[PDB]
Amino acid sequence: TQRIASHSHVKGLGLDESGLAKQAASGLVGQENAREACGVIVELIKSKKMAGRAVLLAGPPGTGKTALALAIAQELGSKVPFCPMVGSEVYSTEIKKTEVLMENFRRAIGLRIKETKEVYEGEVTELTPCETENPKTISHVIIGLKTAKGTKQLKLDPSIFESLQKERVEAGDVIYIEANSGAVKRQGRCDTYATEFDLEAEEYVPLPKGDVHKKKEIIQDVTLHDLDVANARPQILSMMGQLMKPKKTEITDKLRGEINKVVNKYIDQGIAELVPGVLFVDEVHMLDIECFTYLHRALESSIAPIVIFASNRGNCVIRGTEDITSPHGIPLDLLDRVMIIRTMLYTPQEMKQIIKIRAQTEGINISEEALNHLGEIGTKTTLRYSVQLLTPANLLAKINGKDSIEKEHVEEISELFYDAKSSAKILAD
Amino acid sequence: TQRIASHSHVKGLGLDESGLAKQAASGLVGQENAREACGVIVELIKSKKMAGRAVLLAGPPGTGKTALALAIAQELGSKVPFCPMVGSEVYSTEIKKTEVLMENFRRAIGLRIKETKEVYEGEVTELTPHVIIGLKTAKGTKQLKLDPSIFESLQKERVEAGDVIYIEANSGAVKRQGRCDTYATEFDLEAEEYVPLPKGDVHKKKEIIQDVTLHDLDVANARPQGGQDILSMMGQLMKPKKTEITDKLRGEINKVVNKYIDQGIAELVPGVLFVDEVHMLDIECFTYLHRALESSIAPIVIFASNRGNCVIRGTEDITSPHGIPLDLLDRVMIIRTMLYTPQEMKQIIKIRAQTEGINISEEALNHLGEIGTKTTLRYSVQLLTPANLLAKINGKDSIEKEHVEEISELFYDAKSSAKILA
Amino acid sequence: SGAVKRQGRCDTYATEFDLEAEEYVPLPKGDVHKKKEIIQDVTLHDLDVANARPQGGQDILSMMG
Amino acid sequence: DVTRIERIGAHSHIRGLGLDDALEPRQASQGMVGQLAARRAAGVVLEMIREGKIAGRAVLIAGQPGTGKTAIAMGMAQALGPDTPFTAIAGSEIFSLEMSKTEALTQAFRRSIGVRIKEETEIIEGEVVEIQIDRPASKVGKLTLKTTEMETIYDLGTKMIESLTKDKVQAGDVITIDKATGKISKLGRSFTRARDYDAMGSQTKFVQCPDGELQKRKEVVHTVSLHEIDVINSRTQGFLALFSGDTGEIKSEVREQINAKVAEWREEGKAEIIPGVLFIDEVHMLDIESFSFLNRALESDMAPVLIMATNRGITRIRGTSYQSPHGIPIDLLDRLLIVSTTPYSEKDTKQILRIRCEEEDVEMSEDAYTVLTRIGLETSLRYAIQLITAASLVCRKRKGTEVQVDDIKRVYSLFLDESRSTQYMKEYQDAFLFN
Amino acid sequence: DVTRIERIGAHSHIRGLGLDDALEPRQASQGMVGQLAARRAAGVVLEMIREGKIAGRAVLIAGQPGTGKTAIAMGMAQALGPDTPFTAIAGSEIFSLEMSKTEALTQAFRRSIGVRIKEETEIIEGEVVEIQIGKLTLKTTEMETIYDLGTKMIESLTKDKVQAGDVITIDKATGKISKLGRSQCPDGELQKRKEVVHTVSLHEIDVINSRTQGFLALFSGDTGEIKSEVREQINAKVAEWREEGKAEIIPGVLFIDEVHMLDIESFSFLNRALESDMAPVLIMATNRGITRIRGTSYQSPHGIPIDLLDRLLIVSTTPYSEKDTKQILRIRCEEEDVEMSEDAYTVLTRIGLETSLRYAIQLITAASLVCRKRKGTEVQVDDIKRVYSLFLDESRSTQYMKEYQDAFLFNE
Amino acid sequence: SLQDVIDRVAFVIPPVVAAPPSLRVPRPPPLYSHRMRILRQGLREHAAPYFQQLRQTTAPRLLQFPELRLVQFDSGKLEALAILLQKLKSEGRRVLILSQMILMLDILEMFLNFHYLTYVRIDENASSEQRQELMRSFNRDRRIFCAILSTHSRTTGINLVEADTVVFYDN
Ligand SMILES: Nc1ncnc2c1ncn2[C@@H]1O[C@H](COP(=O)(O)OP(=O)(O)O)[C@@H](O)[C@H]1O
Ligand SMILES: Nc1ncnc2c1ncn2[C@@H]1O[C@H](COP(=O)(O)OP(=O)(O)O)[C@@H](O)[C@H]1O
Ligand SMILES: Nc1ncnc2c1ncn2[C@@H]1O[C@H](COP(=O)(O)OP(=O)(O)O)[C@@H](O)[C@H]1O
Ligand SMILES: Nc1ncnc2c1ncn2[C@@H]1O[C@H](COP(=O)(O)OP(=O)(O)O)[C@@H](O)[C@H]1O
Ligand SMILES: [Mg+2]
Ligand SMILES: [Mg+2]
Ligand SMILES: [Mg+2]
Ligand SMILES: [Mg+2]
Repeated sequence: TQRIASHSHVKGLGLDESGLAKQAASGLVGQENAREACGVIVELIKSKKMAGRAVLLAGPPGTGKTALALAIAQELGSKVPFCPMVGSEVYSTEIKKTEVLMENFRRAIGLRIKETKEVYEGEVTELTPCETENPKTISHVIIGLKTAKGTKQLKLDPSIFESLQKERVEAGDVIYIEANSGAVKRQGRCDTYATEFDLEAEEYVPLPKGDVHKKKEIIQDVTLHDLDVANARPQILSMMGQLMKPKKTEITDKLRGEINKVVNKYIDQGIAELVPGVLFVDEVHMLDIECFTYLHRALESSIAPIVIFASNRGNCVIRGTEDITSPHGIPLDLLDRVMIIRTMLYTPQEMKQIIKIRAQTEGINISEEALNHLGEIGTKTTLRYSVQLLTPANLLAKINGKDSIEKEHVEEISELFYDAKSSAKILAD
Repeated sequence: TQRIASHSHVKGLGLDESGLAKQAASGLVGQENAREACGVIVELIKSKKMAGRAVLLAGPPGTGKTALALAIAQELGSKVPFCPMVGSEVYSTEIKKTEVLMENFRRAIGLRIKETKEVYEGEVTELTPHVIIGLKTAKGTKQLKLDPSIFESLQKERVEAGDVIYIEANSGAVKRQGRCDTYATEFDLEAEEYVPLPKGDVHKKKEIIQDVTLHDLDVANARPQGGQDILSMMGQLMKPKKTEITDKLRGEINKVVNKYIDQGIAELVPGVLFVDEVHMLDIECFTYLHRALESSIAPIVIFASNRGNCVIRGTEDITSPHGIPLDLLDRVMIIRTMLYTPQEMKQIIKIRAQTEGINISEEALNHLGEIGTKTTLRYSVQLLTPANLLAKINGKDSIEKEHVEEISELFYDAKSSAKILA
Repeated sequence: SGAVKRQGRCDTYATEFDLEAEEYVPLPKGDVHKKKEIIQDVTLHDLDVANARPQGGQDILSMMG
Repeated sequence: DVTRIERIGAHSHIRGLGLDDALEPRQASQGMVGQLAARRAAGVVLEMIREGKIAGRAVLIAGQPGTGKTAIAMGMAQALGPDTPFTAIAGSEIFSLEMSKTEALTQAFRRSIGVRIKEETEIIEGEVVEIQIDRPASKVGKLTLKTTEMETIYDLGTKMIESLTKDKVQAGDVITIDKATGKISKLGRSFTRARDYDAMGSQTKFVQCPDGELQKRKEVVHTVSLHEIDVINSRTQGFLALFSGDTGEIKSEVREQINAKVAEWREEGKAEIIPGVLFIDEVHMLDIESFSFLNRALESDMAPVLIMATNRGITRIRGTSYQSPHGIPIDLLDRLLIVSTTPYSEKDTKQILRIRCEEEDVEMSEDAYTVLTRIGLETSLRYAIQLITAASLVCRKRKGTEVQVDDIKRVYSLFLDESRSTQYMKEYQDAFLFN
Repeated sequence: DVTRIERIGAHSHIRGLGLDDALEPRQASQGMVGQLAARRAAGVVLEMIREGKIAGRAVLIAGQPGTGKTAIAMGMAQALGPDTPFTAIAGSEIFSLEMSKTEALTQAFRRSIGVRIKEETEIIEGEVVEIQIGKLTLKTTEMETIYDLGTKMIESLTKDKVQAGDVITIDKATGKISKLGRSQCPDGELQKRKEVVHTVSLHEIDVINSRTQGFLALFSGDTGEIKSEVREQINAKVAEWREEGKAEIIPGVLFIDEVHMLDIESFSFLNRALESDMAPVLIMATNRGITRIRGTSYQSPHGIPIDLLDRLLIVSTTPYSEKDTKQILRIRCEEEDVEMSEDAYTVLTRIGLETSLRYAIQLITAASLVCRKRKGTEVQVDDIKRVYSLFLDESRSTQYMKEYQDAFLFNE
Repeated sequence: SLQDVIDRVAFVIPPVVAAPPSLRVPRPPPLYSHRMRILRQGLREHAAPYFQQLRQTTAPRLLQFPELRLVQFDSGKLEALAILLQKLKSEGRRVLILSQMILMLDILEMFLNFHYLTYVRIDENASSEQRQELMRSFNRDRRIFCAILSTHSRTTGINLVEADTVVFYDN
């Protein structure tokens, strides 16, 4: 949040109502065709109709592929689960690559649980049983509950007497009783009876506020992977499991099918609502042939999320193969299952716009001539390099007692720090 | 009826009294020389004199190597251990290749141990806390003093007075199997299951014969499950995993088994280890097999290979006649399996049809044989059940030539698919 | 450190019974209070492995360890 | 309406193989279009599976990419139903850090063989009309159940009293008691609790009163795969490993013991074998060791029907330097039948696009169908399928009702196929890494 | 006594090196035949082992396959006393998934050095006459005695129910009572002093002291990379026992058959491992000529780098002549109780010279079986021809594989 | 949720069971013995609240008894008797089963317990007073569904039988 990252200026796809990309909006400059296609992808995600649809962002380095993916994530909001991954992460030491992929697939399917609990809470004021003749016999147990709002008497079922003595509920004890089970739970002496001279901590609690009888709604957000992990290893066997290292496990399809069934039952019951989201796999060219093949089957599943791949490798040998070159380091079989969005190189003007937006986000005052000089540097070198010069030049200016970057500061910072190409030139010599 | 496997028709070797192979007997057809050689090998196994003798079945694919091995297994019988394995199974993720080979070598040595089982059974009367418990049966009642471990086992079973329990004092295992049928009428409805009182004596000794491999003893002593003590119980919680059993443990088991054989309370039955795809092993496994086969304990080992002059796995450019290095080919006897003539193929196809419950006409059989002259024998056989399904669908109870033709048009062979690809 | 070690029974009581499963150790020769300056050589790696995992703990997790 | 876990996938339109009684495929039935020879072969293989008499029959579905191999497999799965197990794995799934490749292939084979157990149980089923439990402060009790046909009063043992107390059985509950073990299950309530009781905030629907005799001899069917039996018997806490997958290499002796007792259970009346299907998609990812294991594994009587798919031609077998058809050794190719799929025509492609539009609920014009069929023939079938969804979204954005040609041209221009993306990559190759 | 666990293997006929007191090898003695120079060298190495003064001596047995290198090693194991350890492993056995290669070689080295410890204990064995709880009365066939019981001894006798008439043995120092039946009563003295001598390898000490109940790892494996500090402390304690006289060191032999399977890392470890004062005598065997060292691209005279070859003496094994081959066949026939005619012996000797010695040894059993089938008593030429027809050698099998090369898989 | 289907499937017993090897020494060191003793004491003290759980989750399955289902399925007569008894019980009838063999009566006992039918057994080894007591109990207690009698038992001492159905298992 507070610290400024490379993408902290990306606030979303700068699209209008008609689906066209503005020239510069929401921190994004250019990439009109790619932002429009990302807009159609965002609509696809929000439609929730389709499963396993894949899109490949493809283009040169520094063309906004990751910025466009995080812009899609911003457009989708915080409700939609957006799981970033990099292809290097599949090479785990605890579990197989296909398990890492399936786990990240299930992380991108969200589930929202809605629980509505009815509770009668308050300070107990009386526990008088109601004696009667049987058609000593009791037919009801009257409990008086006091809250800051008022007092209520409950004609509870006589069977609650067992739980009252089990919980050791006494007059002046704060309790709560759930409507469904009718079991009492004790939560400490009311703080109105606590003195400053006695020492106890857990056994005192403030008088409940609000009405004695309450209807509470608890909403929890989980992923299908969260349920998978919870049901795979529930928390002396617990002692040994907690002493030993709790490694990741290759969760079986049986558990996933059972959990799918349970979630479908919840959705039928209305307790839960699905929020299918997006798995973003950057540097997908780091995946090996076995991972891409697994992804063939994974993207054909009716449960899969929408996946966003990114590659810049061009015609490169596929990892885990020998001499098998493919247009992006991805086998042609997977490329037939993905839509490709091309990203294009920026013009000097777009580079200047991005530099200005970055300076704004970093809180840096940049002069017009300094901005022009840094843009012209960025038309050489790279965009990333020119952006990276912003804050060291601001610091150099602050040292010299200047509140704004002057061209001389850009010149000096360029003379201190070199780009990849200048270093390659020095190495060649 | 049981499901029909690829080698279901094979019932034996079909050798006459003079050890010569009949042309068509016991499911096997042709391969007379190789059947006779497997005959001599079966006799060697039955002789129980030689340890570690190895034989290699080498020949083209589909020429009966696995069928011959299973015919040997059938001729030996169920008494003689037979451990079928694949070379690719040695690449365990838990234990080293040599441990897998050694464990398979030890699996193929059997041991029939006669063990005296003493069992106390009855209905419990008293459970006085060492414990003096009482058991009652159809004969009478006895009072018995038992170790506190047996009492803890009873508590684990939650035995209460009036329950029928079975106590194997040899293994210290107690099985509560019900409450006595006398109490079965006391309540109109109870959660327990009632069982009759035992009819025999309270304390009974029965002599039983147990068939175990040496590997069973090895694994039992390596990861003990009988400690019934605090440290052993805490160990049993640990995730089970194959362990690299040491030579010390195997030597101790050897000494114990020798003592058993000397006492006469055990008999040792050397069996066979069969490694189907020996060319899947690597040079490390072959180097270990050199020492392993020279041991005085090793079983008779049978190898199969269909490779030509191919590269030995785990080497760079070393080629050998079957993928097995020349140093191991010197230690084995080689049996050659020859290609089947069309008449032998027709006989094998008829046998497979008769094993699968399929009726086939002479013209259909001849067409299937012709199909087998091209393609392969396995393919021609594999067309039987699809063609019989199409026959049943077409309302015929026998495969005709038209059904064979239709199935051959629906399903392509390896050569036809290669031609299509090329 | 206040550590106490019972190093057997005194040999003066070796004749208190004809058959006991006890280890008799002779009475110490010097004074009751013994002083000795000592040196021990350890490596830093020994300290590293001593502090790598708890040892000597009476808690059940330490016993399992 | 509501968003279920299962959404519209790449094969959601496949409902089966679309065959008649004579296994002659229809042109367009059960979501299948074309592939007449391949679908007829799949029908014959499905009959071979359903007969279950032959073990270890392997069929390989070989064809060009996008010709319907996985579609045919999913059709076979749909026409097989849930009763018969159908385990589908990617070939890359067997490469595990928890177990060897051969152990993984064994578990995949044993997962594809169901064991249908049967047992008879004594079940009491009735409405609680009165329950009395008296305890000191041994327990004594009396329970009366009704079932419209009779009303019987039971004298309760201590264990049954404990179970009834634990379940909190009250009058007006329709309960089930398993006389074999005393497990108590509540089916539902028959009428409300007393209105005079506070809390108890529920008005749940009341199930109808049971009928017939209180105690019935009920036969129950439980189906478990061989892998579940193996994992349960592998260790004391084996059942937990059925979900976590923390199964090491299960000892072969345990597997032999299970195979023997299962054979006894099928010689007796206790269980019935339901042999199913293992589908190894993209089988060319298997290495030589896995194919060599598959050779021997299919010769087992407990082996299921193995279905395989691959688009590779004569290619190098993984882990070796040898080239073989389909990326499979000739020794395994000899043990299988190959089924070939053919590329589609204009009519078949148009029918597939129509079915996909119907399943995605996209109304599209006939001119749009023609241009999309031309695009699919030119580029690929999957590309046209994905343009269906993209064009639907673009049409809904403009508040249109039917996807027209303008939407297809728009989404074609927005989203590239492999060929146009490759051409643009070559046009800017210096910008990409390592040429 | 039928079908013992030990059966007739490849090296069962070898009972020793067959050498005189001058280490002159007899032409045929203790199962050995020929290899006179190599057997003399094996005897010199055996004397080195028996003396045990020098540490880290390495000997390599080199020769063609079948020239009796493993046979020489087995003979040296048999001639060497069973008290002295003789660890025999194959070179592929060090590639463990539970320990590093250097750790496996370390454990193998430490398994080949034994610590011999003698201690006395007092054992009471007799027949119980009367037990009072305490007092205990024991008697033999020659003497009777009454003992005054201690509290711990009373507890021991209470835990293990002992009554009059039982025959039990009691360890006086520990009170370990085991009942061996009820009453033959022991004859001699009731209380006896017994010395007991255990030989414990350094590896057994290391593993026993590695962890609580560490001795279980001596059986199941499960021994991780044992800490170097524990090994150093044990080496120092063992040296202290040797100085104090509480223990004696018994240096043994580690035999690595087909050592060429080791990699350059293992050989480099062996280079320094043989330089410790507790290093045993290392014996290796290899048929490789100049061939590539595993894990490197470098070729070496035996697949072993010249660093290690400089630390060892090489024993060469020659081919056998006709006479030696015939004598080996005779000894194998005697081992397997197979009677052959003289012409059959000549034919088998010709086959062994032409094709292989192991092939002839296998044909011995094959011909014996074929003779038993035909109700014969002595193996004839007809049986050798029959088994030669049924079973192929590598050369003939290769020639047939070339004849039908088109049918085999990956043939080149 | 698997418990019922777990217990129907847990059947493998190991072929061999053995206690761990015990390290035997003369003159065990006092320090080692004390360390092992305190280790075991601490483990037992900490396990005491969870001891039965450890016992149940570690104890191996050593015995394998034949299922009571097999008694009925091994004899066609027992199957037809099961069908007959079910039909007669639905009609509220009482059944007398006669057999000549004591072991057959024991098998009938196992069969009836498998069907949860209440029964009384009267063999020839029951004294005349016991025979009269058992028959009087059967007549008095209308809940007893079956009475199994040996044909070799002196039935001539039983005058009144309140049962309407007799089944001869064997001749
Ligand atoms: N069109 C754009 N508008 C605004 N900022 C951009 C644009 N393209 C890239 N950036 C920013 O410049 C940097 C480029 O990095 P990134 O988008 O990750 O490129 P790549 O495509 O190589 O992953 C990031 O900080 C990104 O936020
Ligand atoms: N001589 C034979 N007689 C009858 N059936 C045979 C014969 N040889 C092989 N078969 C059968 O033909 C099929 C080929 O298997 P097989 O030849 O044993 O494989 P391989 O020998 O290559 O391992 C199997 O079903 C086998 O049972
Ligand atoms: N005959 C057919 N009928 C209906 N849909 C098909 C057919 N063939 C292919 N498809 C669909 O077209 C796409 C092609 O992918 P797929 O069937 O997996 O091809 P392959 O497995 O051969 O690569 C899938 O969405 C598939 O469902
Ligand atoms: N000098 C010998 N005397 C007796 N038997 C021998 C002799 N040399 C070799 N043998 C026997 O011949 C066979 C092959 O010899 P072996 O030592 O295994 O050769 P390698 O050196 O290849 O291991 C074995 O059975 C062995 O016992
Ligand atoms: Mg990026
Ligand atoms: Mg084979
Ligand atoms: Mg596919
Ligand atoms: Mg050798």
